[PDB]
Amino acid sequence: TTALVCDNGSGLVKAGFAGDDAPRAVFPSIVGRPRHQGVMVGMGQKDSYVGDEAQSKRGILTLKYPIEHGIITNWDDMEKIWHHTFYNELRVAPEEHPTLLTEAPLNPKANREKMTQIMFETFNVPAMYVAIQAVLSLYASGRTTGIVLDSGDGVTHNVPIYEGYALPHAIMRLDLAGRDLTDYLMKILTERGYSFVTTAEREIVRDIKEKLCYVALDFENEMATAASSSSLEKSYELPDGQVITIGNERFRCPETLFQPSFIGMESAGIHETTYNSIMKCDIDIRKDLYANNVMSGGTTMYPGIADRMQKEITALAPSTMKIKIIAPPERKYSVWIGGSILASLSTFQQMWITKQEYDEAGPSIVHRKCF
Amino acid sequence: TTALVCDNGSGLVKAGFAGDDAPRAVFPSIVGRPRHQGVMVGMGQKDSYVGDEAQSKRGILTLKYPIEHGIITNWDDMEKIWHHTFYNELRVAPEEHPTLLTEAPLNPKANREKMTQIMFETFNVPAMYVAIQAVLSLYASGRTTGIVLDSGDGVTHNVPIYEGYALPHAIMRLDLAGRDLTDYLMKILTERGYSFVTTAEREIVRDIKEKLCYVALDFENEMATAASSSSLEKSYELPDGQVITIGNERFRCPETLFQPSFIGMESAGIHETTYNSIMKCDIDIRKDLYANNVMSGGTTMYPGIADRMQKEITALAPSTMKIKIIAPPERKYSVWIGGSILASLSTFQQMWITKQEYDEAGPSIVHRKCF
Amino acid sequence: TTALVCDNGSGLVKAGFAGDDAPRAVFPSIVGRPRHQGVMVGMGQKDSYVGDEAQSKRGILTLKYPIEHGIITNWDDMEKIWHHTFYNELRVAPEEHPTLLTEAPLNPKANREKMTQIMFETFNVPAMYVAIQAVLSLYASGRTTGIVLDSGDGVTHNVPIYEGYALPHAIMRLDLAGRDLTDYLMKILTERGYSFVTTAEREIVRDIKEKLCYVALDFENEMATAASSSSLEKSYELPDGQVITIGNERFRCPETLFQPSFIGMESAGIHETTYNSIMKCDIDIRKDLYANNVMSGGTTMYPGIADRMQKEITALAPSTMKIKIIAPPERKYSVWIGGSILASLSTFQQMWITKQEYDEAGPSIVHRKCF
Amino acid sequence: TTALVCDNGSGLVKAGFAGDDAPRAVFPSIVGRPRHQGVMVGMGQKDSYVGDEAQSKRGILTLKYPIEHGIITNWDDMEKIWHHTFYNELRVAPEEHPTLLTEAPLNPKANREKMTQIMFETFNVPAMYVAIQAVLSLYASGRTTGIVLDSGDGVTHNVPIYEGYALPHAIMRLDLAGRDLTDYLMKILTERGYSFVTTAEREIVRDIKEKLCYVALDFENEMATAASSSSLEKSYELPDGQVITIGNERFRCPETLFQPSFIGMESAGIHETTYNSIMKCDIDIRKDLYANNVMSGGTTMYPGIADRMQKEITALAPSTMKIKIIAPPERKYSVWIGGSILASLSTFQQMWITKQEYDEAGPSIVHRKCF
Amino acid sequence: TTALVCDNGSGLVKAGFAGDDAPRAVFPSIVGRPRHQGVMVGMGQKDSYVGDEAQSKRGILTLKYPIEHGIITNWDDMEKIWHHTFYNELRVAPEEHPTLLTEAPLNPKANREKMTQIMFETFNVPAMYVAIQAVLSLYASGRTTGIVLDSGDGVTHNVPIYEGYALPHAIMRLDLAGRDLTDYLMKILTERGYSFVTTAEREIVRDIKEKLCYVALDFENEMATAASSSSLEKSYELPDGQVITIGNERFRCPETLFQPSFIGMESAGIHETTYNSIMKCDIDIRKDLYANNVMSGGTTMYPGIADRMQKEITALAPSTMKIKIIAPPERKYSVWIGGSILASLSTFQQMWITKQEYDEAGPSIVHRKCF
Amino acid sequence: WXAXCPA
Amino acid sequence: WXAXCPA
Amino acid sequence: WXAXCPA
Amino acid sequence: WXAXCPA
Amino acid sequence: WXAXCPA
Ligand SMILES: Nc1ncnc2c1ncn2[C@@H]1O[C@H](COP(=O)(O)OP(=O)(O)O)[C@@H](O)[C@H]1O
Ligand SMILES: Nc1ncnc2c1ncn2[C@@H]1O[C@H](COP(=O)(O)OP(=O)(O)O)[C@@H](O)[C@H]1O
Ligand SMILES: Nc1ncnc2c1ncn2[C@@H]1O[C@H](COP(=O)(O)OP(=O)(O)O)[C@@H](O)[C@H]1O
Ligand SMILES: Nc1ncnc2c1ncn2[C@@H]1O[C@H](COP(=O)(O)OP(=O)(O)O)[C@@H](O)[C@H]1O
Ligand SMILES: Nc1ncnc2c1ncn2[C@@H]1O[C@H](COP(=O)(O)OP(=O)(O)O)[C@@H](O)[C@H]1O
Ligand SMILES: [Mg+2]
Ligand SMILES: [Mg+2]
Ligand SMILES: [Mg+2]
Ligand SMILES: [Mg+2]
Ligand SMILES: [Mg+2]
Repeated sequence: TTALVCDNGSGLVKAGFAGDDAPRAVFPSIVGRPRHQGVMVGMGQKDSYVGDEAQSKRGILTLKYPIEHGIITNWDDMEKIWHHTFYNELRVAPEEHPTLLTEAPLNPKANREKMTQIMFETFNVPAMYVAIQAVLSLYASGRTTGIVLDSGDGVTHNVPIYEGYALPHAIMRLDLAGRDLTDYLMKILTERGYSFVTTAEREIVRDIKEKLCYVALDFENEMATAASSSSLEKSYELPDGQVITIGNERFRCPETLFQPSFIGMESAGIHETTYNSIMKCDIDIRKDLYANNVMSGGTTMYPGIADRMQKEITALAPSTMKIKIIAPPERKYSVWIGGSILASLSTFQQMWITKQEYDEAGPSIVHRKCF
Repeated sequence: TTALVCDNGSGLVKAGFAGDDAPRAVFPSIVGRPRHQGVMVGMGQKDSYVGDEAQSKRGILTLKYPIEHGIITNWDDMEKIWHHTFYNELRVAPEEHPTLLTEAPLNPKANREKMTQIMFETFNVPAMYVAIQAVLSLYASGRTTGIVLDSGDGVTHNVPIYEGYALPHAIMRLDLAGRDLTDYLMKILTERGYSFVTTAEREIVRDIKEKLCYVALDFENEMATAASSSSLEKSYELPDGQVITIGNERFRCPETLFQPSFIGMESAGIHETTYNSIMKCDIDIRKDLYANNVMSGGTTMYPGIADRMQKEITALAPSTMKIKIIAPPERKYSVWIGGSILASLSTFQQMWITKQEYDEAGPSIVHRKCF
Repeated sequence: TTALVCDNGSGLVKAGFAGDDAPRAVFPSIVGRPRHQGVMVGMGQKDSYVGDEAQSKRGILTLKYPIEHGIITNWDDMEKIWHHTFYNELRVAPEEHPTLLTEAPLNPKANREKMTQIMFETFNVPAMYVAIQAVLSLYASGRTTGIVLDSGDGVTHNVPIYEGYALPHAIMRLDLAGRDLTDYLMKILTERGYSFVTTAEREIVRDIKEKLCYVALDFENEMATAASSSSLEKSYELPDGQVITIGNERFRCPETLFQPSFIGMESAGIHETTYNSIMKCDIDIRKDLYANNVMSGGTTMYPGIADRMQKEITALAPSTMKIKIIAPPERKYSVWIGGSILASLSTFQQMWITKQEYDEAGPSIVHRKCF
Repeated sequence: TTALVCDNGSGLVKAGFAGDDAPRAVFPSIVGRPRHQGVMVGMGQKDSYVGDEAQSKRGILTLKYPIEHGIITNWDDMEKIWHHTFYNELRVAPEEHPTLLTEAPLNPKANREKMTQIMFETFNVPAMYVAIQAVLSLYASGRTTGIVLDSGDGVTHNVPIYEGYALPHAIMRLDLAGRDLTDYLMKILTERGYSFVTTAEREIVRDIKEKLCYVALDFENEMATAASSSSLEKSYELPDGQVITIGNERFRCPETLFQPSFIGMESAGIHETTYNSIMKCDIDIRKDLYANNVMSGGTTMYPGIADRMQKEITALAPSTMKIKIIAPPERKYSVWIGGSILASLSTFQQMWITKQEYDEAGPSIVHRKCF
Repeated sequence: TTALVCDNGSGLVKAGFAGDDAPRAVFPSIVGRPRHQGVMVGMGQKDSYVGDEAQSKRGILTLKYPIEHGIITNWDDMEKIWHHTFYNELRVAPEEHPTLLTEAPLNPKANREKMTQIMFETFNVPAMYVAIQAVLSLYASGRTTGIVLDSGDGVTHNVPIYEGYALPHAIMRLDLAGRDLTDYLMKILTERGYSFVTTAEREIVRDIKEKLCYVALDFENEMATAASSSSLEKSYELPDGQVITIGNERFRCPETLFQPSFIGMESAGIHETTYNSIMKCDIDIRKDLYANNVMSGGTTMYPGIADRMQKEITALAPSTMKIKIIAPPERKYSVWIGGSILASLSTFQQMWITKQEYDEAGPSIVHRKCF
Repeated sequence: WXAXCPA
Repeated sequence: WXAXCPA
Repeated sequence: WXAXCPA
Repeated sequence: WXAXCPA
Repeated sequence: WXAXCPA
């Protein structure tokens, strides 16, 4: 009846119905189980918690993320989350509506295949379709030409599109993402005597990151400033009422995106992979890509990250070239919005993979790209 | 038929039937034997007395407590007390009803095992179950989250529970309890020329304690007040008509709970073990525990002990944290009441350990915790 | 067949059969022998007289008391008295009945041992038992709790009993008794020109004492009254028709019990030994003892002695304590009556010491106290 | 000038000067007053006698002990004794020398306070200090670690000290002492027809006790031996030339220390309180205490008491533990000697309580313990 | 002159001079203060004890550990220990020699900074350097490639090194260590009626652990064995001569390292963190790390822990991979030895941080890593 | 004593 | 008595 | 208890 | 520590 | 992942 969109990205689940201007259900992709003691199976206890439930009671739960780097590692829990969505968050019967899923580019084929198996077995989804997150982001911007940097929690990727023609040869991917930034921050907080080691504590660190970190325009000078007595330090109140002070970690953390070597990776910085991706593309495209850098995803939510990238690319690119970073107020939901749009299109309709076809043709069908 | 509850704590026996809003039989856990002379075995004499009998005739009896620090030391006498209960106080046939017992946490395994042996041998209890006193107290409050400070005569213990999930790693225990407070008081009364040394005399001291002692809000200033001529002194009439005057002992006694060093112990004060227990727990729990401190047990009956603890924890805890001490009018019977409730629950029913199982599986079964 | 009781106290012999409500034979414990001249052994004369015989003819006899302070000093004469009882006063065969004897507490072991030897040798008593006089007195009152002041001619003693349990650590004894009061009176009568020095004359003094002496409530004021011209003086007619006048000796005599210093003794007064005995006992008994002071024995027969003691103890005891002096019309025979009761009890029966046992076990058996 | 030591214990006064190897004046703590008649106040008579004076003329005196169970009950007489010491026995001016007093632990505060008031009022003692008897005893032994059993006439006490650090939480006290043993003996001598009831007679009993009593190694077997005809009986000549024979009382008396139940007390035997005191102490001390049991005081002068205690503790203690009873030839004067030593120490000097301080700070100062 | 090494780890201090093949001074990092009573400040007492002094007299002391989890919490006491070392244990002047300190990885920066401040202020250390414990351990083995598991009392850590190049991105740390194992053991001994609660008692438990615990190869089967009657139980004699029996606690304790959930921690077992650390490292290193697992630290001293780990890793790692656990006889001193070696190296010399530099550059210098 | 025992 | 007092 | 404390 | 764990 | 990285 009404196609629905499920941006079940690696870390945060954003679901809703096509046509709506915002997701209806947004909650963490977390499954939590009782840590300290087994469950009183003959009494009023609960084996596991999902999303906000788990987050709320995380003090006694071990939290897991079914999805890692855009790859589903725990199918049992993944299934459970989808269940939770349909019956607790949206509270609709999944067999009544088409399902548009999202996926990071360059995954094991089995990832996609297994998802569709579930959707046509555990659930009885009429028809479904799996789309690339960056592509959808571009639809949300409404631009036909550009290059998209979608960087979520589990994965970062980069997809150039020119005049409505995807360029499936310069798609790049890093497993460097928000999850690693969280972990890194968590680690360096040790320097100030702040120890966070449990999974629940990790969750706290995530919150801190989201509220205090920002991207330094000039990292080295920012460090010098932080070294001197300054106003860069901020306070933060922990759940138990304690107050902590964050100093130069407020930018030493997000900086990692521009210098992956901080965590032992050979990857070029995101400003370099953007540039390089453009260099891999035909010289007659390059100019248009430079003026249309579209950022999306939660890790682009840091204050000043656009300005930093503006600067970084400017340096790498020709002096006569106009560099323009596009970074809409709603980057966080760009992909979901794109899905809403796409699902509502009249031409899109012909791409739905029906259960009928799945049963007839078989699993291989999920990799078709006729459009 | 009707499960019964026996809170045979170390010092006072509180028994009754589940469903009743109060214990039916409450009497001291005391066995007394003729002191001055052996028993005229061929004449109308009585070898031993139990509970109120012994207490009433204590002038010629040596009184003993079968239970010390929550551990049964004299099984012969323990057995005798249970006998007394069933046949003199409740006057029911024990083989007709399930028996819910209580126990302080962290006892020698043999304590529990031997009790159950007796219950399935000397008595023929259909089925039984041993529960932790603090846990039951929480049920009486009806709260699902909190930390319980149960402090009786022989033992003090502290058990945190979060949202119906026990946290069996931060259970703490002190052998510092009402028995020691009694002894201490008895000792310091020497300063005023009041000598109490016999067991019967000890019993008198206990009464005094219960009627005149209170918890000073500010011990040091309270001492200064007591040092000056004041109204703090109270009179008390001894059984033989003599009148004694109690001064600063009225608070130097219960103070020991906050300063165990008075009796040579390294233990932290009860306000510190409460705090520390909370610190041992996950940061996302802490807040809820702070707002739900549940006190129970006879040693929490002192006037103003809640206020004192309120103050003490407030100092230790963060300034933005709300500290709330819960201390219901019925703290004295909290555990028993909790037992009444639990025993009447429909899910609880499945946990009864039957004689059949005991005989088949053997003694090890008493440590199961399936729930 | 029918146990008999022989309260052969120091001074007066009271014998009878158990079950009777009063002694059958009461006569003085006196053996008299011709004073002025030896006996005409070949003619109708009599070597010695016993009891009433001796008393009747005392004018020509030297009278002796076999028993002094509860200790038999002259066994030959003691034996003779027992003979007199059985064959002249009761006129029964001693080998036909059990014999319950009485004895003051704290005697030389040999006293008891020798008596039993005689009873199982000179006589052939089937079985016998020696009991403490004060204890028996308590049985006569029928009370289970109290303290007994038994004060006879040769000895005064004090035994506390609580709820049927004797307290054999606070038994007190004075050799101050009726015999000394008699002697003292006899002495002070000298002041009025009344000389009594012979043994027969002593006997007369005894009678006077018993008829004219009373216990002053307030001795000092009583003296003042006596000093003034008053009605306190009484007349008394001596055996030979002479009339004597007794003044303040009517209370200066019995006063000695409250002030033993009159005759050179360090002993506390009887009101003080009563009090002190109670103080030696456990504080939880004291109250009950205060309300149950049982007096017995001939020296408690003085008019107003109960009132005097009431006053004296009241002063010593706490103001909130109720002091109650019990002093039945039959104090004189209390011990004997108690014996009657005890001997008739079905449980008592098992304590009889048989001749068989005496012969087998030997003399040491007389100190057993199995009951 | 030269500090003096006054071990005015309950029963015997031992005084002398610090530095001397023995007391200079030793005499009974007795005040005696004319018994039989008031004093001829206008003629050469004497109202009261003290110490040896009283003892020498005790036949006509009522003797009193100002001190009972280590508590001064008669201050007038106490004062008189101190007077007697300073002016008749030592014959020195008290205002010229510091005074070291001794005191049993756990007394009414007023006891100490009143003594010091007198010392700074009736007398003009420059400075003084009150020390615990057991502690001083340990100094006399010269050992730094041990547990001291000081048992005098009025009181018995037990104080553990470890490596120069007192352990003021395991100090125990019994009012069971030599005075009670004397009284008990006096009582049981009744069995052999030996009556001692006056105060002067009590004094005689004391002497007997000291010369004939000994501690049986195995009481029960010793009784069996005594029951058989044996050499245990000893003769003793009384002051008036009479000779008495003492049998099993020679050990039934001192036995009471190991079995307090003989006189109606609930107290554990001295071997049990020693053991228990050790059990109350930290496990890492226990071993050292076991090898250093120091006995002192006149009631430890009985022949074989050390051997008996050796045996008794051995049974109670672990089989691998070495039990060692220390019992020097001079136990009787151990406390006094300790005082001599302490008073002569250069560091001790700073603890003297001066009259100046008393007057300024007030009475409360006597409980200071800065050292 | 001769550089010295101070492995002041959290719990045990191991100091000596470089070039020696073993530490010169090894003693506990403990400061003890009089528990039961304040110090006699004017007499020969001692305010605090350090190391073996404290341990020896622990029965009367409250013992504290300045260092917790590798973080110095009590600087006053820490300072005192260093003092004790230099002047009582090594007895050398610290200003004469370079000081090589050790430190667990990932500490608050202030920990290190404060230590160096002290070393250049309280002491006048010419020059000093702080090195990571695991790194030094590797030098002791003399291997250039491997992964080190250093697990002491307060902290456990894991550092991979490849061909002389440290890999500072896979350094892992747990606060799970010997201290927790001690505490856990202490707790579970409760099951057999063995109560250890004081700090001194804790110390005893530590000893027990070190002598009786071993690592089960197959924990579950080991439990089954222990459940059956068996030879696993061992005896142990406590300081006071008592003997205790240890059963399955002999392996339920050290097992915690492989199952941290026993004490409520989310941490993976040490065999899993080892494995995971290797997985975090580059695939071309992995093989070499597998064949070079170096264990060090006192908690690796348990019998069979190497075999257990061998088994555990074998299961996790590929079947064609050779797993080799290196566990030299001297694991206990591995770090210290490594320090000896490093300090003696000619190239190392250039890394000493001089006081001059500290004063000039300032505190930040302590985090340099030029090498 | 005042309460308990005499002294 | 034998010692003390007569009896 | 058996070791430590009495009970 | 300051936050998390004690130290 | 199966080879390289975890997932
Ligand atoms: N305001 C913010 N600042 C920084 N990071 C953010 C912010 N909001 C969300 N994030 C991060 O974005 C990630 C989740 O956003 P999202 O892009 O929806 O993830 P995904 O698409 O992988 O589900 C997390 O890493 C989260 O911490
Ligand atoms: N009003 C009171 N004030 C102080 N203490 C009390 C009061 N009532 C009871 N107690 C003390 O409580 C203890 C017994 O209460 P309870 O908690 O039932 O003991 P238990 O649970 O160990 O049987 C005794 O130590 C007693 O003195
Ligand atoms: N009515 C009386 N008033 C005073 N004393 C009496 C009276 N009757 C008897 N007595 C005294 O009581 C004593 C004998 O009484 P009793 O108690 O039977 O003596 P015991 O029990 O020693 O044989 C004598 O001292 C006698 O004088
Ligand atoms: N040789 C002895 N045998 C038994 N008891 C003795 C001996 N010498 C003295 N005593 C007893 O010791 C007590 C007095 O000794 P002491 O210890 O000095 O008393 P205190 O210290 O109370 O003054 C008295 O009870 C006395 O009988
Ligand atoms: N033989 C042993 N068995 C088990 N544990 C041991 C042994 N020897 C020492 N330990 C433990 O090792 C720790 C101290 O060793 P160490 O590694 O030197 O500590 P640190 O390096 O933290 O100073 C303590 O936890 C101690 O109990
Ligand atoms: Mg995304
Ligand atoms: Mg309770
Ligand atoms: Mg009578
Ligand atoms: Mg003494
Ligand atoms: Mg180490």
